[PDB]
Amino acid sequence: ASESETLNPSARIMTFYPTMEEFRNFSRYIAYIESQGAHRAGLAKVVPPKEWKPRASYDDIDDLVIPAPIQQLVTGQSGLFTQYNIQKKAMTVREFRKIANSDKYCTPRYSEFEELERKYWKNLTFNPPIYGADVNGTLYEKHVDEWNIGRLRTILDLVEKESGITIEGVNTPYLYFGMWKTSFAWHTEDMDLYSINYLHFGEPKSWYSVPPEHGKRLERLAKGFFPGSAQSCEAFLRHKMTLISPLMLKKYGIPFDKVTQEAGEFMITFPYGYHAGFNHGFNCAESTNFATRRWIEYGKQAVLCSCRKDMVKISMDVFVRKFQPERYKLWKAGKDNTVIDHTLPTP
Ligand SMILES: O=C(O)CCC(=O)C(=O)O
Ligand SMILES: [Fe+2]
Ligand SMILES: [Zn+2]
Repeated sequence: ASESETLNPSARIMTFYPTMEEFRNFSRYIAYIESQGAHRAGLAKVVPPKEWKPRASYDDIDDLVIPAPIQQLVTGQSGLFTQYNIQKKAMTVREFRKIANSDKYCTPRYSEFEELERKYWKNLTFNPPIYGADVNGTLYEKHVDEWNIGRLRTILDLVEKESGITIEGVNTPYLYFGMWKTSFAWHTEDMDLYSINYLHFGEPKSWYSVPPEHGKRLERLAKGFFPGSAQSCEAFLRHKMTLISPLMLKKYGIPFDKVTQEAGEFMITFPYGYHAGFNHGFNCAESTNFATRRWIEYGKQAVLCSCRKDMVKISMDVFVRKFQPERYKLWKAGKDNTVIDHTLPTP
């Protein structure tokens, strides 16, 4: 009954191994994994067919510039933290790996991941690392026509197509150079879109994910822990400064799953899927957001941050008009009360 329960309501993070055949059509494969219930978990992993490479070699990049490197200062205790960013000033990749590999900032010795995870939550407030994040650019070679983050050809393109508007990292690619203990705070994508992340090379990147079905519960918990922030902004978590350990989530009955991403692997986050994580050591990742028809409803109801007057806000008008014409008049009159079903796929 009700195909919904494909990912047997465990909303567990799933992993897929597509054939070069299925791997060719991006939009098609996303709809395919959703039919398998992958979206339930909010996060999913996709291993590319062995004979697939986005770039020949990553030897020719030490000269690449990281214009706005960031030092991450974390403050907090017993599972709850706030991350403050500090703009250092441009440096080259070559300069970055130096620091990343120095014993001052290199990965510690460990056996099992569970061990590396414990060390992360124990020392994240010590030795503020540097993260070469939000660097505009791609590392894909022009000919690569499979899963090219620079041109996925999803309907998110309608934004550019329609208004010429470009949003860095959103409808354009971003590169992330990290090192041990650099992390990304709990958050959903801008406008609750999907995101794709490819780990070009280096040490792993571990992820935590909360089923979108339970996203609202995570928010209530976060609100209770950071009441001051919750009042200064509707969606304070969008500030991407809040870190919450797996133990705190377990303690408060907030369902979640964890997964470690390795070089050459893709990660996909789904609409309203809250996620967070950290890098094991020196590595490089590329990402951008994308949309699907199933995303439209989420886009229409995404709660945006109010305080900051430079936050990402996309006009939904073109999507409702083109894919939901029968409801355009009603929506536009601010009286479309559609409820979202997080289990339902993109027919
Ligand atoms: O790599 C990071 O620090 C964040 C990546 C991310 O947020 C994403 O891929 O959606
Ligand atoms: Fe994200
Ligand atoms: Zn805000």
